[PDB]
Amino acid sequence: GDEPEIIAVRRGMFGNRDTGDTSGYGRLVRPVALPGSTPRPYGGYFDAVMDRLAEVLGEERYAMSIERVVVYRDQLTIEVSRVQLPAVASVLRDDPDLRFELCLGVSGVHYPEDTGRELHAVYPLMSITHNRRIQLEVAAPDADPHIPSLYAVYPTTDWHERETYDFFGIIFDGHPSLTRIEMPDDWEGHPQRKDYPLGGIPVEYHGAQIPPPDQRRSYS
Amino acid sequence: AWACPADAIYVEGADNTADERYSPGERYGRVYQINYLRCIGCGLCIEACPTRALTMTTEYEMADDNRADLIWGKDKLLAPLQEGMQAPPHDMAPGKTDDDYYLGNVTP
Amino acid sequence: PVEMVSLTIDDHEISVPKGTLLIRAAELMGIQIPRFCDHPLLDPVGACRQCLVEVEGQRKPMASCTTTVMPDMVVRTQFTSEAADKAQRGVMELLLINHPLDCPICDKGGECPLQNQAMSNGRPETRFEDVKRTFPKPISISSQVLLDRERCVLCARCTRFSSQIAGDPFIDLMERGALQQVGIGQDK
Amino acid sequence: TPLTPVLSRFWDEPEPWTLETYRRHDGYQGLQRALSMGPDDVIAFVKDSGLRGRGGAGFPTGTKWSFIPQERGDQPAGGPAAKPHYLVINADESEPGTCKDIPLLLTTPHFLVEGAIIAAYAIRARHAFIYVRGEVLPVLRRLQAAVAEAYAAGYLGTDIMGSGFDLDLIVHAGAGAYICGEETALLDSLEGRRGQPRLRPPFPAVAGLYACPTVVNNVESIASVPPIMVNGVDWFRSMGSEKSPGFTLYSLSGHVTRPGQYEAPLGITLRELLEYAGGVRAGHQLKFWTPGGSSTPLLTAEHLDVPLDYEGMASVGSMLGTKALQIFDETTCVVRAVRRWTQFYAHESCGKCTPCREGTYWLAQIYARLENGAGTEADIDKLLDISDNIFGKSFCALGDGAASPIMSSIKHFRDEYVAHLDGGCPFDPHASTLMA
Amino acid sequence: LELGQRPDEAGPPISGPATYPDDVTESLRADAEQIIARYPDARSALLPLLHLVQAQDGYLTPAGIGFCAAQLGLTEAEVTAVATFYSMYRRTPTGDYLVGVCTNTLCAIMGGDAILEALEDHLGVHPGQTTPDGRVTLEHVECNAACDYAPVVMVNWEFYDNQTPSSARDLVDGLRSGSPPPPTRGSLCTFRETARTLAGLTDPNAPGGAPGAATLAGLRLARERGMTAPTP
Ligand SMILES: Cc1cc2nc3c(=O)[nH]c(=O)nc-3n(C[C@H](O)[C@H](O)[C@H](O)COP(=O)(O)O)c2cc1C
Ligand code: SF4
Ligand code: SF4
Ligand code: SF4
Ligand code: SF4
Ligand code: FES
Ligand code: FES
Ligand SMILES: [Zn+2]
Repeated sequence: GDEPEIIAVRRGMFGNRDTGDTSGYGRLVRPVALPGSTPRPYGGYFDAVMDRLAEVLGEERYAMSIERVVVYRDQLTIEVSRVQLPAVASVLRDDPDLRFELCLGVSGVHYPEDTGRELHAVYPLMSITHNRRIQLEVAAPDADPHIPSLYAVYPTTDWHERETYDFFGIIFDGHPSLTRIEMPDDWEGHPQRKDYPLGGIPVEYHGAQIPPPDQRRSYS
Repeated sequence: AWACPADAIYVEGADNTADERYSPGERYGRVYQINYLRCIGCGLCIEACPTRALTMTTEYEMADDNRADLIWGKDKLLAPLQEGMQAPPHDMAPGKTDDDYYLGNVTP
Repeated sequence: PVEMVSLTIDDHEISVPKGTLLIRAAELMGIQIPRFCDHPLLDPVGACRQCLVEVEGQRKPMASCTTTVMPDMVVRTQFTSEAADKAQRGVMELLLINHPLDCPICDKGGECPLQNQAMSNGRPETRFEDVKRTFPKPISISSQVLLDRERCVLCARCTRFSSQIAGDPFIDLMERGALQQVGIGQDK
Repeated sequence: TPLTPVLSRFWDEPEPWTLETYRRHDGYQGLQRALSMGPDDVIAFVKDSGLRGRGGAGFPTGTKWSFIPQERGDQPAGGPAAKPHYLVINADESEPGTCKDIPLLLTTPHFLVEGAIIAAYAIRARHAFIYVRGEVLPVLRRLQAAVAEAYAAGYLGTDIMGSGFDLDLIVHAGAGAYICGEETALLDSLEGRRGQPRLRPPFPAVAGLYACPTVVNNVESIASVPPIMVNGVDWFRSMGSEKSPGFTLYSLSGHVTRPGQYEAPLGITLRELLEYAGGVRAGHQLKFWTPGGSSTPLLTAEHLDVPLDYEGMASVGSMLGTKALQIFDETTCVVRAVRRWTQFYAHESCGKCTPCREGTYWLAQIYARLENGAGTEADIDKLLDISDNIFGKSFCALGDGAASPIMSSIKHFRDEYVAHLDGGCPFDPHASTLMA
Repeated sequence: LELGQRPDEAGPPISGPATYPDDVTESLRADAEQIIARYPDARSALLPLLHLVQAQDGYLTPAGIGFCAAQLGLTEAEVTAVATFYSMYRRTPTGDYLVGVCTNTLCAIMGGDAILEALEDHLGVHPGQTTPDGRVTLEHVECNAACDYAPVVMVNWEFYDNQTPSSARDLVDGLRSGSPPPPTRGSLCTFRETARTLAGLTDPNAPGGAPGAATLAGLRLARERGMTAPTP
């Protein structure tokens, strides 16, 4: 794809998920789109980093692996295609010009409205040698939440792949042991998924109680 | 209560009927409870309050053996009645209105 | 077959059924034009003047809530026209000068289109150092409905509903000028 | 240019309003000429006449009449019948300064009656209405008497002069509302509703009175018709410019000796009119003036010799309006005059708009603070920005008319506005009271 | 309950008698049928009807609003909305003579403000109020299309041109004490009679209405200088 990545479609003015407190304002339809591919002249060293990545990777392989490049707020995010993640990770880590020796972790985020790409894993990579920073974004469907584990390339991803599996169910296949790290192994569900309820209890008060914030109204 | 991140405040408003007025304007806080077992002392409540009705004193001693006893109602939270103050159920100051109270033009 | 007309809002082209109002087209496209008197289910009235947008070939800003789409119209809202933004913000200012400082006690607080649209399309601080219009509040127009005329923006949505949708015009815009106010007849 | 008494011609006679006197001066001959012509022929005759709206819009009346959709020889089916056509004469004259309609109706109402009959025949309107403001009760009585005389004389009703044309003319006495003088507010008041302007489109030409095709014309515009039906088109075109031909009433009022109604060709400069009037009040000079009513931008001595026609006033940046020509001399405080006009507009706004309603309220308060000495340097910039936010944004032209005095007075007298900031109005009001 | 506007609000809300007696309603029904007969749409008669009832009483009352609503099949709310919109529909007991000093910019600064102040000090009555005698109701009116006739003053909508504070004081004294001075450019009659006239139920033939000096000024100048129309 080439259009910006719509993650949610909000209907109605005032950011109201429900029908609307006032009649007549619920007809606005605004898709919430995360930024799409950036025009080629990336700012700063991002342009050099992508030039080197496209040089080390073959043109065919580069096209197959890099789904998108997003330069947002002077930060570079390579939407990498799944499956190819280990290859590009190895290239980034090992290549002298890229040399992103320090992978800082793996963060899971869930986009239940993003069809075919509900689960995203974010790999913040830093190159101390060149003092550079990038992020890799890998998308997996909710129905097939598998992603190639970067354990061979970045051992630090262990306990980050485990944590993101625990909180989102992303199956980092190839991981030495993808067991729950935060939740009990007996736990049911993956808490940080949006569909997973907050699980709070009403706050008690003399003569009343306040339900958890997830049950009550909101205007996100 | 809106701004409290811990839902530690429960407030319910009621009309300031002329027969029984507790605050200037047409609304007052009839029921006001702070669940101090949920309060985190963040202070967002006092930042939120548009009337300076809610402040945070330097008093801190608080503890009890019962969960319920730490749900402090309006009676415990209200500041003590000082000299020159009358009982809340009374009409506004003569020749004054809500705007005068908020502008600070009211005296005992 | 429904006839599709096409037009550009801001700089994005879109095709909508003929007879569509500019505000509706903007809604479908995702542009949030501030509006008070507009209502999709009420016949447009163009009263509040909040929904003004710049349309090429027109000296005046046009109320998008009353403007029918045209097959080659070029429309630029406050997002892409300084004139439209200035007009909308001036209208919001004029809308707020007489408004009461009642948000803490107003029932509509937190769910008030005026609050949200003043945040999104209004100035940050007042210039109105003068005296505000005032009415006795709240007066009862029925056993169920209280009316606080000071907060009224005279959008006529209540009256327009009670006339068009429900054939019960027992409330109407009384008086004239700054004194205009929704009201029941005398006691009926 | 010289004065051209045409409508004013009969005045100074004994009882000029009577139908006898009107007939004594070719009265209703123009109506006979019209009825000898075809309706579309009458419309074309008026279009060639170049007559333009005298109510302030300045729109060509001939084209306005032509916009009415008559069945021009085409009868696709016998039903549904075409909606009735209505001719509404805007006898409302409430714009400040404008006092031309009322003297005309009071003295020679049969001019307007004949013009209305001719116009109704032109647009084939079976019913016509004279909407006259209620605050001119003498004019109401005169107009009702004239209509009754026309009915008795056979000029109204059915088969006018055996021509087969039928017309019933109703004199509607509107209540007090300046805004009702505006199209679609005149119609709303006629329909027994609040006199608030309608949303356009649809226009009155297709969705006017009772949601039927309608024509709204100022009494001056209509009354000028009989003078041109006789004397031909070329006679009318012989006066004024090519783009603004004809004669018009100018309501010299204010600090001018011998104020009154001067009937002169369009384009006569204010200098000539003042010379005819004897100039400004003796011992004083021209400080400012309104070419049209208060709705039009103020003008000063610099424009004293600009032709009083639509083109010239547009060139100066003002509008010809209703030829109110309000005059004010040194003794007047522009801030005071503009404050009173702003108070008038606030009192006259129907309230539908947010711009007009709220902005006029705010401007009235600001001007009250200026005159009282509570003003501030920021008040002038406010006034300007508020007027900008009113002008062009309001629903009808009343908002623009309210803004116009403020903007023009600021542009011409920012010095006086600043001077008011010291301690309020420095001018002594008594100096401007005509020594009353 | 206490529905609707509070009685003490600005621009006094419609108030007074709630209903008319049977005879009053019968006479009003006759007059209203006569009025409605002359319009293609019944509601078009609402403004005259409001005048008609405002003639029955001295001002608009809930009784009159109800009568008009019943006649035109409207709700009292619609009739009230129409009524409160127009200024001539006074909302308080109006004296036999409505003296309105035109205080618009022109007439104001040309004397009108002075006239109004003088009348307020002479009668004591503030604008919009009525004299204790109930004969004069002082008010300030916007431009009345008599600008050339400076400091114009209306008496039941009859012109009094070129007034001055002394002249206006004399006029109001005459109105209050009896014999009313004749209008400069009209024929004076009681407020109720003018209200009936506005409804169109009064004989139009009335005396007065002479052109006056200002209306003639242009024609007189044309005579003096021989200026005339170009002729065919
Ligand atoms: C606020 C306002 C008030 C008006 N008042 C009058 C009026 O009193 N008399 C009049 O003839 N036109 C008045 N007009 C102009 C009307 O729109 C009029 O119907 C239109 O200009 C056509 O006039 P015409 O016959 O000269 O072409 C007013 C316009 C506005 C915006
Ligand atoms: S300090 Fe106040 S705002 Fe913060 S959690 Fe406690 S009650 Fe809520
Ligand atoms: S209606 Fe007025 S007072 Fe109430 S929430 Fe909205 S802006 Fe605040
Ligand atoms: S009361 Fe009626 S006119 Fe006023 S804001 Fe509410 S809906 Fe609009
Ligand atoms: S601009 Fe003024 S007079 Fe015209 S519709 Fe708006 S509020 Fe009414
Ligand atoms: S919403 Fe369009 S003018 Fe009010
Ligand atoms: S200003 Fe008084 S009649 Fe016009
Ligand atoms: Zn001054």
